[PDB]
Amino acid sequence: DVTPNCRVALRNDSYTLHKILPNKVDPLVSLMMVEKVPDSTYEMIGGLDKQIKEIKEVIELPVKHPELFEALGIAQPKGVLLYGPPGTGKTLLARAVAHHTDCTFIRVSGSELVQKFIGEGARMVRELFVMAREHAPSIIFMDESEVQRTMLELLNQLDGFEATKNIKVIMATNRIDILDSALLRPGRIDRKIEFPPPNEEARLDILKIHSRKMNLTRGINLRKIAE
Amino acid sequence: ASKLPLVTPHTQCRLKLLKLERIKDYLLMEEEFIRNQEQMKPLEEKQEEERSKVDDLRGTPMSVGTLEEIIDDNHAIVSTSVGSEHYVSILSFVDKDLLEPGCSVLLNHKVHAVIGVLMDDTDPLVTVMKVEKAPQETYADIGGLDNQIQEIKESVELPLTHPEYYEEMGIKPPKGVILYGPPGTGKTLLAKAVANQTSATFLRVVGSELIQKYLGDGPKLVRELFRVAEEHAPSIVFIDEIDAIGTKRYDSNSGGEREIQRTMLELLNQLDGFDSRGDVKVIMATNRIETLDPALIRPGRIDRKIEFPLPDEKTKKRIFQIHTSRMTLADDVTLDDLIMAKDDLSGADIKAICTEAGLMALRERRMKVTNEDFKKSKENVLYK
Amino acid sequence: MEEGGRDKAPVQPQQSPAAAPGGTDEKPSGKERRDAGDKDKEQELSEEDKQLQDELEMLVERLGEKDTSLYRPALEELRRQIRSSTTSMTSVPKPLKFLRPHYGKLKEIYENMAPGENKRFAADIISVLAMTMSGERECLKYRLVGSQEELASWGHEYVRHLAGEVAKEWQELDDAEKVQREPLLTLVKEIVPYNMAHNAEHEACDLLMEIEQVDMLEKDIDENAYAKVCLYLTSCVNYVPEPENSALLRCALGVFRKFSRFPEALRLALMLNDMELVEDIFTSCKDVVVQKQMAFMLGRHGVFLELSEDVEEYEDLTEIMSNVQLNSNFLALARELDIMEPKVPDDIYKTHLENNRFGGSGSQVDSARMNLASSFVNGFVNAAFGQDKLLTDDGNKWLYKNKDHGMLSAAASLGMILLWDVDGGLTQIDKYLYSSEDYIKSGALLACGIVNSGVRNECDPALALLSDYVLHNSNTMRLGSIFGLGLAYAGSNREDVLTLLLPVMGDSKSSMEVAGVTALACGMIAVGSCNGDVTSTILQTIMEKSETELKDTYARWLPLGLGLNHLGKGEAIEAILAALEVVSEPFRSFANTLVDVCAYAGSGNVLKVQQLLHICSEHFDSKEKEEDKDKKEKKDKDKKEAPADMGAHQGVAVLGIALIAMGEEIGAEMALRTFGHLLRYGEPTLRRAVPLALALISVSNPRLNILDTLSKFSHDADPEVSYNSIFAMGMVGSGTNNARLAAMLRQLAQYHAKDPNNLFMVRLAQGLTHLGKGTLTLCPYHSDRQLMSQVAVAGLLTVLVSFLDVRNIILGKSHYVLYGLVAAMQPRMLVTFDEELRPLPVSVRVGQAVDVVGQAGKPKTITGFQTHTTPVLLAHGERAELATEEFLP
Amino acid sequence: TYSRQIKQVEDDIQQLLKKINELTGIKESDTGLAPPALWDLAADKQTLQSEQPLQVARCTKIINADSEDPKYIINVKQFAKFVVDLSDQVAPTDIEEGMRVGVDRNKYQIHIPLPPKIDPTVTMMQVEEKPDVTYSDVGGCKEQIEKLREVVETPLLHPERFVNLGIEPPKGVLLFGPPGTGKTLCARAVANRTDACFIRVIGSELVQKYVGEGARMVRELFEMARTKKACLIFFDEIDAIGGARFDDGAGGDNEVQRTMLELINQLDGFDPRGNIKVLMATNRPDTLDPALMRPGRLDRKIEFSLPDLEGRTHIFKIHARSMSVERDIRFELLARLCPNSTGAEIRSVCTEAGMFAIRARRKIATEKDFLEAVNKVIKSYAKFSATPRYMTYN
Ligand SMILES: Nc1ncnc2c1ncn2[C@@H]1O[C@H](COP(=O)(O)OP(=O)(O)OP(=O)(O)O)[C@@H](O)[C@H]1O
Ligand SMILES: Nc1ncnc2c1ncn2[C@@H]1O[C@H](COP(=O)(O)OP(=O)(O)OP(=O)(O)O)[C@@H](O)[C@H]1O
Ligand SMILES: Nc1ncnc2c1ncn2[C@@H]1O[C@H](COP(=O)(O)OP(=O)(O)O)[C@@H](O)[C@H]1O
Ligand SMILES: [Mg+2]
Ligand SMILES: [Mg+2]
Repeated sequence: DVTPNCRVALRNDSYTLHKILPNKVDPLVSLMMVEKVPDSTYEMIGGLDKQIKEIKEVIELPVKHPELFEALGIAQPKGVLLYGPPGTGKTLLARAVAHHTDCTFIRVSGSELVQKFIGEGARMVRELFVMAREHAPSIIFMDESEVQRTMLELLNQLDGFEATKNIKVIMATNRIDILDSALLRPGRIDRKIEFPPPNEEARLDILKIHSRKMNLTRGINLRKIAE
Repeated sequence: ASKLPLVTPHTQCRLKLLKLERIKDYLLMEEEFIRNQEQMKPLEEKQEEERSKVDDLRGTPMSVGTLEEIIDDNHAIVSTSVGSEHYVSILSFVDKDLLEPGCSVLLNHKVHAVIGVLMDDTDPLVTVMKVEKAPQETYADIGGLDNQIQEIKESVELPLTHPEYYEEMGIKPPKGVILYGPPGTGKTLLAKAVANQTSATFLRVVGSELIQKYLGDGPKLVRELFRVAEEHAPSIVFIDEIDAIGTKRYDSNSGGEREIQRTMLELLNQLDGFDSRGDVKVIMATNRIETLDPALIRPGRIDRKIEFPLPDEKTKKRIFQIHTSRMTLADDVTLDDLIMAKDDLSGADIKAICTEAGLMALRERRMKVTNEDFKKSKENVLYK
Repeated sequence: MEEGGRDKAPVQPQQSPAAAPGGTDEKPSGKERRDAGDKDKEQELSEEDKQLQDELEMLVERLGEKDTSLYRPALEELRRQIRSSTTSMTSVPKPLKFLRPHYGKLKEIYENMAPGENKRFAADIISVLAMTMSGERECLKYRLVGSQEELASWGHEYVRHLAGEVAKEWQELDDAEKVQREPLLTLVKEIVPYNMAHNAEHEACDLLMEIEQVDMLEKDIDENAYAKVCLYLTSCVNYVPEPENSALLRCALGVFRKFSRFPEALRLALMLNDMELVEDIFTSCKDVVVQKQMAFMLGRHGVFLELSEDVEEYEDLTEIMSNVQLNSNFLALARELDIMEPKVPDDIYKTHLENNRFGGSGSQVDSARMNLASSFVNGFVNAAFGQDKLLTDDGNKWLYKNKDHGMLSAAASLGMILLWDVDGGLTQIDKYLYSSEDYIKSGALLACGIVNSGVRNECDPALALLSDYVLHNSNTMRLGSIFGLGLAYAGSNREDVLTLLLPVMGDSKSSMEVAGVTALACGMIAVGSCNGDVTSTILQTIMEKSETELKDTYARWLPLGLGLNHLGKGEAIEAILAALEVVSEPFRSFANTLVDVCAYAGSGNVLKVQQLLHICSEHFDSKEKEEDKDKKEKKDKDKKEAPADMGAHQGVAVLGIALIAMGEEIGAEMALRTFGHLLRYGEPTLRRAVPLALALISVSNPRLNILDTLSKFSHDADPEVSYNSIFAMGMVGSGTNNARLAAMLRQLAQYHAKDPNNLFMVRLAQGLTHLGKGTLTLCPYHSDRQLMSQVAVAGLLTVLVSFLDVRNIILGKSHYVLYGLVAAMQPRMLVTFDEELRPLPVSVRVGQAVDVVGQAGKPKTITGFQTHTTPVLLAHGERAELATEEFLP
Repeated sequence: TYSRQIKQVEDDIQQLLKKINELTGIKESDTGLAPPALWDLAADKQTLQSEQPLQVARCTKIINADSEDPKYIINVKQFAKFVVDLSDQVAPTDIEEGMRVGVDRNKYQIHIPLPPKIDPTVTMMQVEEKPDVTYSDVGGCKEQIEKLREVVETPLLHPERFVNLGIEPPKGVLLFGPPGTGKTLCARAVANRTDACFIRVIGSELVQKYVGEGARMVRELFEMARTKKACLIFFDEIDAIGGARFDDGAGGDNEVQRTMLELINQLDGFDPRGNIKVLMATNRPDTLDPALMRPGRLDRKIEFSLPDLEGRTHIFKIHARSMSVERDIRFELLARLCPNSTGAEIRSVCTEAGMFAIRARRKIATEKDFLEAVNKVIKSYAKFSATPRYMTYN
């Protein structure tokens, strides 16, 4: 009943154990609490339906059906590159997919307030994998060169050296021709997905989903506004 | 417990009979010298009474202290958790040994006297840099190379498994092993099969993650790294992509290239220090072999220099046979057309085309992979 | 599970043995031809030892056992060929046809008739066929028959030769390590009459092999370190002719039949001394065998080499006697002055240095008994030619000051100054002998018997100590003139001066300090015959010890020379000879356990141990026979010294946990001398278990028991890092542990380990395990330390010069005729090899390699290289001739 | 015959070992306790004797005294400062200022002085232990061995030939050449032979994170060095600890230069190290600062070049003495094939040349195995070679 990393009540005269103190925090619940990502869903996706089908093949399938790849005798994918201009739904997409397949959406940013829950110095980046294998079905997310070396340091571990599965990485950036050629090794990245700016069809539905919480007036002709 | 190391014989020998009956001599004679204790002077139990006499000496508020010096006549200056250090004495159940400067100890609550020592929960960094289990399959996964496999087994595996061949020769194994070639040629993939093969403790570090942001934390990380490498036993230290310490400059490092330089001085020590090194083998890999310091590449610090060429086409078809082994290959395909698609394709290119072709089959929910999956697979993988 | 289809063996051997009662009578051809097709198919289908799951051997006896039970007995007209087809088929699966009560009924199939020449279907197969069955024969059947029915019928007569050709079948097939499986057959066969099988396998062993004698040879010597008394009696005399008849290795004869000297017959190793004087081959092995006959395991031999060929080879005897003893002098004359040893090292008292600054000031210890220990600043450091000119002034200015037994002590230290000497040891005494002093003359002339120890040439048969002895009406002129003659003549068996020392016992003089050590002097001469010595001891024991109830001057001294007079035999006759000799009150029956177990130094007869602990274990003993139980634990100190590195572990795992912690008197007062007679070898299993009862002084007892265990704990030679555990104990020994009774004792503890950097082999295990007296000169001190009234007055005769059989230290010796080679040596940890693969890996300490006279150490075995081949003696023995031979290009 | 009977008599007595060693008491695998028989000194007496009469006597640090009176000024770790007093057990002589003393918790008075702080990262770089490298193993540079050894040990082993002649021997020396030339290995023979404190220092261990942190480590180094009678201080790769001062515009590489100047000040001037000898060893000497290169700090200036022919042949005899060889091979032919080669390269030729014998099935190598070593080590690794921009030391 005595768990490691748990508070207790203690008497003061002889320092005798008194009672187990309920709980405190995970070192990751506080982390995502500090980060405060905008939690998303499929019901706020504006016209990215083929990209949904692309990301389900990489992420959704090797969770619900890992045996389906052993039906083909190929290894499961690990790394996702999402690219395109900013403001195109990268963060809500990566948050959404982990939200629907029930994974620990843990982005890294290389800050120093995040640092105190990872370690005292954390001379590597690899000390995050302690919490990651403790939340073993997890997804690591990254923004747009420290991210570029950081991703390589992750992928070198999860190249066969980490035995725990269900841990996948997603990097979101723009302008793919300026990143590393070692990151452009063809065996390294499993899938790269482009996010175009929306057309007249896909500017309408973001107005549609976004128009939900407003108190409107009847007769608007949203098509003209999208045009 | 370490009673008698003579376990040679390996048949029905009378020596084995008379020696085990002479252990029966030291145990029958002196089990009759075990009977008499509590028969003559009971006076206590001595199994818990004297034990609870120690446990009634030491109090339940066991403060945890830290050593910094030792004076031999069972008193020393120990550090409190506050920082205000004392000059307490040392008990007799302290087994005066496991006492080093910096060691966690157990003190009294009242007079803070040195009651006990504490087993150290180590540091997470060892578990971080320490590979736990075997990564993947054996050397038969590799295929086609077959020459430097004898070289890596030569410098690493054979000294471990056969400590006879060097002694009949009167010789020592070569020290340093380096691996270089084009990228994606299987440099890390060989070390995977090495980590399958060996029973020694295996460590792996990327040359990118050597660099730091504080001053000297790099060389300190080197010193504690080789400390961890030595303090176990026979060990293998792997270094991946050590050109990256010299190629890329990052603004997190406060010192410039003359901090990277001093890290290279510390590592340059830690390859060939005057100290007794021990049983630590070093395997390194890079692709820019021409960039780094030749002072580290000299014989004595690295003895064996191993190049990986590009795969020739008859080895390519072998690698195709490897990565298409357990898959449901429809007979539509011809691998020889897939061979000469790229004139200098790596082994990673083959596996990428195979896996992405399987992705194209799973887009259409089929079970076998057809030819057009490869036709658009080389367009997807290669041409962008 | 894939059954059926290929079932031919569960069908046709299910049918034809079932049709065998239907085809025995009225079908004569199917009775024998299907038994032939049953015999050769069970033969050929079971010869291979890769298919042990045979298709008939575990398949036919579900019905073929009941068919055999109605087939062999119930037929009753068994002819001459159908028994060769029946009992050759039915005797093979029968150790697995039957369950564990097979052992009474191996004979209801086999003893009908042994079919012909049974090894014909036991040629290729090793042990599944009939060798396991033969172990089942000799395990139970030959034991119940040959318990009291040895000379008997078919159960012994053919079983000798059946136990011959199977014993050769172990050395017939492969020459694997199943060769050593043969003395299991020869041993479990007729355990007590071992000679009747060793005669059946001795000549077959002579025609066996000339290379396959060595692992079987050490196999037999291990078995012949100890056994039950008749087994060690028989298997050791069967051990002897194996390097004589088959092999001619012939140079390990003396040191390994010192094993076979005492229990069998004292003339048997004299006939093997005749076997030394027959094989007169040459010079080298002839030299090296008789090197050990003088001062390495025994003496008393120097009247047997004066035959009619006295030129050099029978003129070897004087070179054996004193000139290679002068090579033991040449060790310290030439080879120890060059390595380290100066004329006065002196600096262990200088190593007692920093106590003046350890905690304030010094100049406090001014005890008069400290100079008894400062006698050994001279004395203990001057072994191995530590001659001093005006450096014996610490014994000179203390020789004329006080302490009469110190005038015995400083004059007796000169013999430890000049040891193993004949050249000038009579001359160095004479400059300090003339002082007209009872104590100086008797200690100095007592050192005259110390200088010539091992010489036994013309020094004083009746010359010097007889002139010392004839002055007597008083103190130590009477006393210290019989001790040195027994000390120097401890290796001799001359009867004449033994009868000069017999009226010392038969005088019935009231000098009891002389009459007690008279038995300790005459006991050191002989270990066998001369019952008149025993009569001389016991008659004064009746005239003096009976009409008194007093101190251990009688008990520590008078029966101990009787133990030395009847040491070394496991026959259990001498316990009847001496235990029924002093039938008396129990304080004179103190001597019940002396001669009983002093004959039992090295053996294994643990029935002696249960009668060594179970008669008087505790009984709470309200001050009645605590000394008799101290002697009962004193005779638990053998069965412990010469078993050799075997079973000594839990000797120390519980030898702090049996009496020294919560005994009553025997361990708190006495039983740490078990470590004082056990060893000096040196290991932390006892070495860190004794200061847990020694640093615990525990002053509530008579604390000179623990201080008696102080210097004795420091009993251990081969000097080590124990200056921490002894110099710390002497550092607290300045304040506490009062120097009024211990100032001799703490520096006695400190000065004992490092006497000299060398000469530390006194521990009664030579070659591998043979004795080398070593007990007659060591025993009366550990018996003498009853811990009282002898630390000041009486025991200073013994506490200086008790053990003096120091056979030096090393084995790095060339002994070529020129003495020009040095060595090619490689010292290692003690031998690992018993049997393995080919050239068995000997030991594992390859990192050390020497060429010169350097140290021995405790667990060391030393081999060589350079294709010198070391062809002399091949086991151990520290004076190899070291010839060379190079037929290996 | 007694096949199981030897096995169960083995196993019941090996088990009965445990069946009584649990009755002894070595068990209850601790969290930092002694074996239960080891501790019985403090069983009844020192339990109530080393605890109940005994104090804590918390140690402090003295600021200063004053005249005419004891009236000491004490200082502690965090708390305030007191006027304190002696005990009767000690004299006021060695209660000198700036000193740690054990002090009771109630009267706050001084019991016993304490040795000063050593900052145990400075303690760890004392060698405590010697290597096994003999000067015979450094063959080929005998005159450099002599010209070094006449400085290192001859006043230490014989302080009469220099004093009675009336000269003060030099205290400083740098060792420099190409890498792999035997500089570090040459220092291992010194740490073999000598007897005093051999305190090793590697120049990349003093680079610290704070400002001026490494310069105080130099201070504690020379403070514990001046406590001893004679001492040998080793310096390795001193290019990390300083090249020069070149600062222009923005201040770059300032921090190392202050530790370097501190090392200069601890080397010369104001009642010097006295009996403390130093020994540097670097790779490229051209980077070094001339005020560091001044004699009085770096008197002896030993170059380690390549051997001409015969030192190389001697190195062949060093690394090739302890290996199974063909008898009638010659090493001079091998030395003619290596005009510019270090001893480590020669050792790699030998250690590879034995691996050629391990290749097929041979116990002793041949001359053509050596020739298989020469072209691979010398001429096939000749792309790297590590030397030519270090011959000019650039
Ligand atoms: N010769 C080969 N045969 C089969 N597969 C190969 C071969 N070479 C590489 N591969 C495959 O390609 C992938 C990448 O190989 P590897 O990681 O060894 O490249 P690398 O040269 O080590 O790259 P870098 O050292 O720059 O990280 C591996 O997972 C491996 O399965
Ligand atoms: N003269 C020599 N004789 C034998 N071996 C040598 C010689 N010179 C160098 N070596 C070999 O060189 C190896 C390393 O030498 P060392 O570490 O002293 O090089 P260095 O000159 O200090 O350069 P660095 O500072 O780069 O190490 C040793 O293992 C030794 O075997
Ligand atoms: N398909 C979409 N439907 C609704 N909102 C969207 C869509 N794509 C982007 N957005 C808007 O953009 C924001 C998310 O931007 P995103 O591109 O995920 O972050 P980043 O710019 O970091 O990639 C959301 O707040 C959302 O309102
Ligand atoms: Mg790689
Ligand atoms: Mg060096």
